Amino acid sequence: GSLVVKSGQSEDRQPVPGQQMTLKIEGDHGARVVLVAVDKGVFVLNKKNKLTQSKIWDVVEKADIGCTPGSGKDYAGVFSDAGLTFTSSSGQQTAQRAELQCPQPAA
Amino acid sequence: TSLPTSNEYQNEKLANELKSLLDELNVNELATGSLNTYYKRTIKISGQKAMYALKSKDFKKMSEAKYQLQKIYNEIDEALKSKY
Repeated sequence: GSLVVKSGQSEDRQPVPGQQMTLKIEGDHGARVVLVAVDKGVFVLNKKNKLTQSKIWDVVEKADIGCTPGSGKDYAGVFSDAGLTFTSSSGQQTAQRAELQCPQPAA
Repeated sequence: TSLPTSNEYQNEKLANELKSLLDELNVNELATGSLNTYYKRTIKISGQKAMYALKSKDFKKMSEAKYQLQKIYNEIDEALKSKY
């Protein structure tokens, strides 16, 4: 969807310790948003193990059942190499898959 | 007696306007008792600046303190409307 967080004050400069400030939040309707503010000084000691949207997709992609950029050796390979199984009443079926992870990256 | 002169008017008007705010200073200062520390910190500082400027009768300091003291007042007025 989309989630943006900008300054409510559509004007002015830098605030002063103790001063209030409007905080605009542009997100999807019906969505719940959890917030958190941290002093940048903390990240100077440690910036690892954070939470990023990019790190999320990186995990989703790793859990993909497809193990080939495309195509295959044969018709039964195209489906399997794309994360699918074909089976017909004529006999044409795909290669039996019985292993969770993708092929061990054999360079 | 007739009338004032060049620096005789503007310098007196600013003094009166600055005094009007200083009168209700204790009013606003005591109004921050329920508000945050920010308002209590800003008004106790902007308070002296208005007093010292008044006795000095310096056009610059009086004006400099007039808006200094006027701003904090308005910030307090708005700080109360969120509380009813």
